[PDB]
Amino acid sequence: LLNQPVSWCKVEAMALKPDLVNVIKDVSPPPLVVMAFSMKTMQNAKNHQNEIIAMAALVHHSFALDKAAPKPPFQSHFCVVSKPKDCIFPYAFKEVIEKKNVKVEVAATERTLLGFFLAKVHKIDPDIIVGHNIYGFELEVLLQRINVCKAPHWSKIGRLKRSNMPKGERNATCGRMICDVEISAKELIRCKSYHLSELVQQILKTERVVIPMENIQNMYSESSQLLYLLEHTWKDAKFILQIMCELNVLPLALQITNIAGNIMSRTLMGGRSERNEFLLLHAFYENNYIVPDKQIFRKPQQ
Amino acid sequence: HVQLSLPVLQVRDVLVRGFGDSVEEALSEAREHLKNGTCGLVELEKGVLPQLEQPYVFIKRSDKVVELVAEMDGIQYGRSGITLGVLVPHVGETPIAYRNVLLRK
Amino acid sequence: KIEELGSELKEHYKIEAFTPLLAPAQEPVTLLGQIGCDSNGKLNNKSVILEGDREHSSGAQIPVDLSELKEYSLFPGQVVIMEGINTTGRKLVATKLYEGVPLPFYQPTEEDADFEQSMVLVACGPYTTSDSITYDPLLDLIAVINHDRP
Repeated sequence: LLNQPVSWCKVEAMALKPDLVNVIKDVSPPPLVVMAFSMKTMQNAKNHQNEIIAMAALVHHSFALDKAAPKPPFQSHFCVVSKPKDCIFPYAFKEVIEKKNVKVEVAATERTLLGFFLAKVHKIDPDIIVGHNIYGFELEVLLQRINVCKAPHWSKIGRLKRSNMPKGERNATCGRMICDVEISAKELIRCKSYHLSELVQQILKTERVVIPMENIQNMYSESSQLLYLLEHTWKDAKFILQIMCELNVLPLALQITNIAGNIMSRTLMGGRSERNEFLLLHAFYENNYIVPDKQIFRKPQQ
Repeated sequence: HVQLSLPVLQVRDVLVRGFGDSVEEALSEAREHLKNGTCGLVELEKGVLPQLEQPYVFIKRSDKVVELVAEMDGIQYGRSGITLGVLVPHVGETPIAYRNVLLRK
Repeated sequence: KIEELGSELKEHYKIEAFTPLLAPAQEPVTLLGQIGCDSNGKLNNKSVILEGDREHSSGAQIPVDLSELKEYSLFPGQVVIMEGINTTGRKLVATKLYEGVPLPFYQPTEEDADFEQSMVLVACGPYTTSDSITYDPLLDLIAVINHDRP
C-alpha cells in the first residue's frame, strides 16, 4: 500500500514484480454498476461552438452480466441544465420543476453543470457507462468542453488521476468503460442507417422525434417545451438502455473477451482485428513463438 | 432593495467548489448566480478552507446588507468579525437551513 | 495532385496534422481539399464545397462558408489548406486560409550569364479577319519580322 491515492478507486495495491500475481479461474463474474448518460449540445448562437447544456443519466447499481437484463434497467436518474450564454430560462422554470418534482435539477452555467456531472460520475464510479455516438462526437465534445470550462479534477471521468490533459485514442477515461450502442449494433444487425432514430424504429419498433437545434433558441423561453425536451432526453436514455439491455451487448463482449484474451476496453471501442490480435498473441506465446512488434505508425482514423 | 435567503450547505457534500479560475470572472460569474437564485453558502470554521477550490468568493458585512469580496492569499479576509461564509453554487443537494442577507445595488 | 500539393504545403507551413473532413473537432484544426462549386452553374461565394483526398477524408465532400473569412481568392479545382473550425461535421466555416507557395525559380548557371541581350516576337491568332482568307495580318507580321530582324 502506497501512502497516497494514485487513483479514485477505493482500494490500491502495489506489486514489485509481475510474477507475484497469478490467475484463479473457478469464480463467476460479479455483477457490476452500469450507467446510461445523455447530453445535448447546441451550435452556439454567435459563431460555431458546441454548447453542452443538458445532462441526463440512468443508473442501475447491481447490473447482471451473465443473467437476464434487469427489468427495469434502472432505479434512479437525474438531470441538470443551464443557460449557455443568453438562452434565458423561462419564468418560474425551477418552480414548475419542483411542482412536478420529478428527478431533475438546474444549474446556472456550464462550469457548474460539468462540475456537477463530474462529481456525480465520480460518486457513481460506473463500470459500464453507455451513450450514443461516443466514438467521434460526444466524447470529443465532452473533453473540449471540460477544457474550455477547465473542469476541476478533470481526470475524474476515469478512475485514475492525471493532471495534464492528453492528446488520445483512449487516454481520456482510464478507469471507466465507455459503451457505444451504434457500433455494437453495426457488428450484429443490418440497418438502413445506424442513427439512434432508425435503430430504435428497426429494433425497438418505436419512433423518437428529432428536435432540430435551429428551433430550440426560442424554446429555451418556454418552461413546458423545455421540460418536454428534457423528458425527451430522458426517453432517449431509456431507449438506449433498452436497446443495449435487450441486445445484451455486455455478456456478448464478456464472452468475446474471454475467448480472445484481449482488453474489453478495446473490444467495446471496436475492431475485430484487435480482439483476434490478442487471441493470436496468446496462441503464439503458449506455443512459444515470437510475435512481431506492434506496427509503429498505428493511427487509424475510422 | 433585494432580500435573498441563501441556504447553508455542507463542505463534503458540494459538487461545484469553484466558480472558475480567475479574479475577474468569479466576481461576475458568482453575481450571475445571485440573480438566478442558485447560490448557497458554507459557514466558515476551522479546517473548511482546504476542501474548497481557489478562487474563493466571500460575503462581507458592509454595514442584512452585505457585499462581495474575493480573496486570493487568505491573509486578512476570512479571519475577522465581518466574515459569514463562502458562497458556492447550488446543485440541488439538501441544505441545512437558510441565511437571509441583502444585496446592495 | 491533391496529396502532392498537401504534402508540399504541410512541409512548407510546418503544419501539425490534417484531419478528416467528416471528423468534428471543436478546436480549430486544419483541413485539406480542392475547391468545387456545389451546383453546375457559375461559382457563387456561398455555393462552394470542399472535397479532400481519400487518405484523409475518404474523398468525401462538404460545403464551405466564407462569411467569417476576411480575405480569400477561390476558383474551382485549386488545392486549399483551410484551417477552418468544424465542430459539427456536416458543414465548415472558414476562419483563415493559407496561400500556396510557388515553385522555386529555375537556378541559372554561368553559361546563362554568358548570354547577351535578346528580344522575342510573340503573336496569337486569328491571323485573318472575320470575313477574309487573305491573311492580311499575316502579311503584316511577315513585313514586321523581316524588317525588325528579331
